[PDB]
Amino acid sequence: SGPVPSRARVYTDVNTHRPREYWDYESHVVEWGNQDDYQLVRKLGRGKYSEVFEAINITNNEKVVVKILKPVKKKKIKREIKILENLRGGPNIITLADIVKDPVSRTPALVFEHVNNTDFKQLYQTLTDYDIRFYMYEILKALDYCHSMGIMHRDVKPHNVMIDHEHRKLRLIDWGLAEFYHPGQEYNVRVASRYFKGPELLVDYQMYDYSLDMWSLGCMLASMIFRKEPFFHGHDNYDQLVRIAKVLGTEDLYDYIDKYNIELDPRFNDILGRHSRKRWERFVHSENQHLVSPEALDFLDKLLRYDHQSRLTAREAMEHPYFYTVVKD
Ligand SMILES: Cc1ccc(N/C=C2\C(=O)CCc3c2oc2c(Cl)c(Cl)c(O)cc32)cc1
Repeated sequence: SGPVPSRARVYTDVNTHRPREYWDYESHVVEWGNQDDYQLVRKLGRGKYSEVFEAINITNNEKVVVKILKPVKKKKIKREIKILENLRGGPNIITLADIVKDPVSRTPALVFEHVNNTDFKQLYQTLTDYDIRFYMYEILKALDYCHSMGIMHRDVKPHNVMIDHEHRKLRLIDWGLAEFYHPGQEYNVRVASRYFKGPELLVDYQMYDYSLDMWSLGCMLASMIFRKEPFFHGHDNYDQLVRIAKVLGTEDLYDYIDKYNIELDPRFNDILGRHSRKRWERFVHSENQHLVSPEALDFLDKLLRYDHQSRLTAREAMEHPYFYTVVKD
């Protein structure tokens, strides 16, 4: 009969109550700036869909970041632009400051506020228990905001969380995979980085929602408090689900696919095995025990669940006792 449908348990119908133009990004008209306002300083990184540069606004000597988009699809470029404009001003959302036409690539170049980011490989080795809770709360503010605005990020990972640790500033970046949530819509499962893909993606269940980001966030939390980055270190997309199953167990995985009438890829028949769920104390050792608390493990347990409908929402996560000790603004 096919898979059972699913829908978000929060912010379900936010987009159908909005003007069509809010989410119909294919009809958006880009307002262009002057590309010669910015001088490229150095390349910061390259990805599948863009190259990113540190730059200077030569009109005021202000440092910015320029993201030159690769030619991809008028849809995906307009999608990222529309989402960045819809979310601009939200808590810990990276601010899109300008859009110009790059003369070399002949594609849009997005100009962002500059964040003096600490490399996450280096930064995660120094985070205290309080820092992890503090920055997790800051990420949750960004996630609840974009979810409340009908948008899922779909690429939550350490690389996409810029942190100025000297000034304790955090920004959620790279909205190139973000998408508007429409109930009943089937989405491409080829999103997120492998280590942060939710089980819904790994079992090819397309009717997912905001809760995908909360799984990715749980993967980040596990890597931080246990000091193992990434936590689920699969060699490919299939081994990725096996890695998750060796921790969460196979019985809850089969209950998950049974509930949604999902059929597993038969390739898993010879590699999945039979695994009990593990208690989190197995991953606690003398080198990370100062980052682990009963509150942290309860919170992690409520994020890392196979059933996307059972995971904490971002708002619910901010209510968790794990954050009782964090001073809020
Ligand atoms: C490989 C690859 C693909 C896509 C992306 N997209 C990056 C960014 C944005 O989408 C938001 C702005 C922003 C981006 O990267 C930044 C970095 Cl690295 C620093 Cl340091 C910063 O201050 C700001 C940003 C980056 C890298």
